[PDB]
Amino acid sequence: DILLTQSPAILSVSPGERVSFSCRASQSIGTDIHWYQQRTNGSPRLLIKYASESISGIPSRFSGSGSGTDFTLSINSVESEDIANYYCQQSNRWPFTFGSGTKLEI
Amino acid sequence: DILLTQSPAILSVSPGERVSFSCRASQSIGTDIHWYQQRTNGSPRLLIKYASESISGIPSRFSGSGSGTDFTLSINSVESEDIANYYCQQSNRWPFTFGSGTKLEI
Amino acid sequence: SALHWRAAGAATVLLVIVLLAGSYLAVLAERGAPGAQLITYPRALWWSVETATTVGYGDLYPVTLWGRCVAVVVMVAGITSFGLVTAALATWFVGREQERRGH
Amino acid sequence: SALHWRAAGAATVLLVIVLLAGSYLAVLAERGAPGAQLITYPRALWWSVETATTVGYGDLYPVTLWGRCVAVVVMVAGITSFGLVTAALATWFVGREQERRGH
Amino acid sequence: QVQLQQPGAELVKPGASVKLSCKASGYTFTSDWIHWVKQRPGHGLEWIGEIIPSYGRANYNEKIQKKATLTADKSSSTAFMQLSSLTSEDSAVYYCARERGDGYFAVWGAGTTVTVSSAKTTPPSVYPLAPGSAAQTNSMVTLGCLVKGYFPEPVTVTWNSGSLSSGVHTFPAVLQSDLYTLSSSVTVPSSSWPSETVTCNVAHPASSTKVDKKIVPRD
Ligand SMILES: CCCCCCCCCO
Ligand SMILES: CCCCCCCCCO
Ligand SMILES: [K+]
Ligand SMILES: [K+]
Ligand SMILES: [K+]
Ligand SMILES: [K+]
Repeated sequence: DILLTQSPAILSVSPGERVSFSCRASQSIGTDIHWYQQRTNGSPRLLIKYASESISGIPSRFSGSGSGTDFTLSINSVESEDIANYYCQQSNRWPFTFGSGTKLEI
Repeated sequence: DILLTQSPAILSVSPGERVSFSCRASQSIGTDIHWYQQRTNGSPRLLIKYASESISGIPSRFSGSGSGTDFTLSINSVESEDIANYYCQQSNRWPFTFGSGTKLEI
Repeated sequence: SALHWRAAGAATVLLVIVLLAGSYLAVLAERGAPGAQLITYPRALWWSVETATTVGYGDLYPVTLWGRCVAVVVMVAGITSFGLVTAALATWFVGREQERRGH
Repeated sequence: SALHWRAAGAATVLLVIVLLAGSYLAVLAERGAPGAQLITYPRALWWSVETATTVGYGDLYPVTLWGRCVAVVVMVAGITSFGLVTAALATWFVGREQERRGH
Repeated sequence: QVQLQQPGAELVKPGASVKLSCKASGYTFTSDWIHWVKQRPGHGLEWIGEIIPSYGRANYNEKIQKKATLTADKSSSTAFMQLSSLTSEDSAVYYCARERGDGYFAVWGAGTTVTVSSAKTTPPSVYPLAPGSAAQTNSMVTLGCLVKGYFPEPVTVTWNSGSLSSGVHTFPAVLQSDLYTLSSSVTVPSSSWPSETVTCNVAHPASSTKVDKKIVPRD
């Protein structure tokens, strides 16, 4: 099964600064990676699909890039509401798997 | 996306000596590698295409080799005019990417 | 409309049905098998087409028994359908040549 | 010239047109998709040929929706064109055999 | 002839936008793609995006914040890159390059230096640098020209309209009080000067100015 590594587990940034979350797959998965945001006591919410596709309703601030084994979720100018845990998930091979998550700290 | 690693960043050679620049791709890219020379305050100039193909106008002194993930740009008998920054670039997969460059010092 | 043209049309419609059904069934058969890649519908439809045309790039393919049985149905349906179009074209040329000969 | 020979010739010319157009369009459809390899014209033409003949080595192939639609057009054009040549050959043999029988 | 022509410089106030141009000549094919590459001072080459003039479609580097919008005018064979809402992070040399659809950049433009600053444009003052009366000359003599108080970068300095290239050193500019200053050095056989004239030509793209200064021995 595909292992998704998210490191560092915690990312500290200053307000308005650009931030990048990392996701590395144990094997090549093309662009079959999706990102979710989960705030304290909230349910996961889809942010980006297929590595870089925008989801309607999500601030333009969010963007994704990468293909193969290395992926990145970026936030241009972070703000308080972005404080949460971020998870990547792959759908290239069965079974779907989740990364261990990265917390954004401001 | 394909990462192109050029190490060392600086190469020191004596006049008339043969020199070899290194370019390693994060994954196999066949022979889809191209080399450019950029002198101080100048624009990039194509030296070698598809890993080893000569470009008309470029001194015979320049040659390239390699395939897969490891490539080399060689200069037989370096001379002052060769002082510049050298970059590799791949076109095997989208998007095209550039190596970080190696400076030749005599 | 002559038989060969009607049969050709019918074969096309049946092929499209097999491609859609094959795509649905391939995902059903492959999910649950560790390592399988033919597990989402959009690429499964693409897979069904490149299988029916017998191109078979190798970018996607079934690893389970049932997925492979589905693949065989897709293959046979594609070969038979394109073969029937060829047969219809031959019949058309044969008919035209007979005429050109006064028959 | 009889119909089947003219149709065969026409099919060949049309196939060459589809290969060139398919090569151009495949690059247009694939650049912009991270990881795609069908992105330069020379190899895209090679890809179009091995697709139209249904060989499909797997060295190159489309990953996007539009690139895949282009591929399907190339596949169908190739199969139909070679199928039409077969149909023309059959018509030729049929005509010759009728003669050999005195008809 | 120059295949890709780009303007020398563009000064942009923070937050404003600018539209860079790239005029192409030479053979043109339906398979040509025009690329744009960004290079910050002292750093490497960064791919920005590409556009195919024959169709008008453009693709962009996903790894970086999108600052550019690419367009192309077929009738004038010109490609454009609109950079919007710029900050000092956007200050750099922006090259355009042509690819024949086969993966490599056959040719590059000279590049456009974009400076994002609130400061105002200022043409340079060109002063002569001739030896003092007590300087002993060898078989060679060194002359030069001082170019100060200009903004923004860059300036191009040539000697005798370019006919004099050997023995020439142009030093990197230094920034002080919102103004740049640099000098250029030229060495010729001591016997040829002043008999044979030596003049430096200073071009400042940003101000659309180009001045000449003949170097003659001191009074
Ligand atoms: C054509 C083969 C039958 C359809 C696939 C059935 C899959 C059942 C679950 O494994
Ligand atoms: C045959 C499918 C249409 C041609 C390809 C169009 C690509 C548009 C850009 O994505
Ligand atoms: K095949
Ligand atoms: K394969
Ligand atoms: K393989
Ligand atoms: K086949």
